[PDB]
Amino acid sequence: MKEEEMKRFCKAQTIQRRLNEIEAALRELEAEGVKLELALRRQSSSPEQQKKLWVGQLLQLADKKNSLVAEEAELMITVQELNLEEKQWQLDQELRGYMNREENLKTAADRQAEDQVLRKLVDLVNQRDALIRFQEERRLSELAL
Amino acid sequence: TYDLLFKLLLIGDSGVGKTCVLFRFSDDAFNTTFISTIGIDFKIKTVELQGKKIKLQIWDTAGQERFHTITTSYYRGAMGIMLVYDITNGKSFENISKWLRNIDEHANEDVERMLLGNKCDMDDKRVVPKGKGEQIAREHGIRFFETSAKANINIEKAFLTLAEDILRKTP
Ligand SMILES: Nc1nc2c(ncn2[C@@H]2O[C@H](COP(=O)(O)OP(=O)(O)NP(=O)(O)O)[C@@H](O)[C@H]2O)c(=O)[nH]1
Ligand SMILES: [Mg+2]
Repeated sequence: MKEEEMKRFCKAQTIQRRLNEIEAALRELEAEGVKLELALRRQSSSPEQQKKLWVGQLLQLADKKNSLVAEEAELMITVQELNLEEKQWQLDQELRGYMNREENLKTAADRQAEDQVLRKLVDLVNQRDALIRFQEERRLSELAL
Repeated sequence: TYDLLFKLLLIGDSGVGKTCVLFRFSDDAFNTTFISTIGIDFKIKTVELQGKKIKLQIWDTAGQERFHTITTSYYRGAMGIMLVYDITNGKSFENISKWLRNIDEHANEDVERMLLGNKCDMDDKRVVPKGKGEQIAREHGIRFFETSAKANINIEKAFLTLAEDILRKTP
């Protein structure tokens, strides 16, 4: 399946598009928040009804921001996962090239190159694994109140 | 967004269907072309068991002997290990004894072990009777399923049964 090269690329473009939308939305949200908190302090005097409508609007903004920021955090890890998966796929293809050649025809430099690519491949799997462990330690961390 | 992370590991001779067994579990598809696993790999699959979202990190080893020292460094982290042979390949099953010895040597003492006889869709070409599998599992006191990645027989059941054994001792 070279289907998976194309699927990985499309998923990466899709996530980048969503990341661009979240960045714009957080920018808007922070400006709206700044505006309403200036209103509440400057109009230290206006109807309590309109004040509680402004605090209500800052509480809905607060929840929308938390949602956006948490979605953004998940997507940023997925971007790095797809980036590692693509590098792993590149070494897999190179190493598969070396391995499908007759051993009679391999110089000493060829065999050393083949070994080096194998060690880089294994290290990329270990890098993907470190990302799993980063998520696990954040899960343990976020449970702490 | 998930409750628990479980580390699983598939081992067994090259060609028994380890990568296919995983691809059926994680993508409900089957590929007939043999692409031999180079060194080591893993996939992620999240499942729901007893109201818990469990994140499965399933390590897939190369069965070829040149990759042996690479694969042995991943035994110690495993919480469950599927030992896979091919019901049409006699030597794959006689090698189950050796794979069990590798677990004795490199894996945590309390690892959950499960025996899978894959390719159970090729009854016409069976060499290993289901009862030999049953008997060796009984001798080691471990679970045994006959599986098929091609026909989707007992794949989900094997993985979720092993995950439930890990979960049942989690507290
Ligand atoms: N009929 C049948 N063929 C299967 C089944 N599972 C796998 N195969 C076939 O058997 C071959 C080996 O599959 P594969 O998953 O790569 O085996 P493996 O254990 O990962 N080999 P390796 O350790 O070298 O990576 C493939 O051609 C695959 O299509 C099955 O349930 N039924
Ligand atoms: Mg494989």
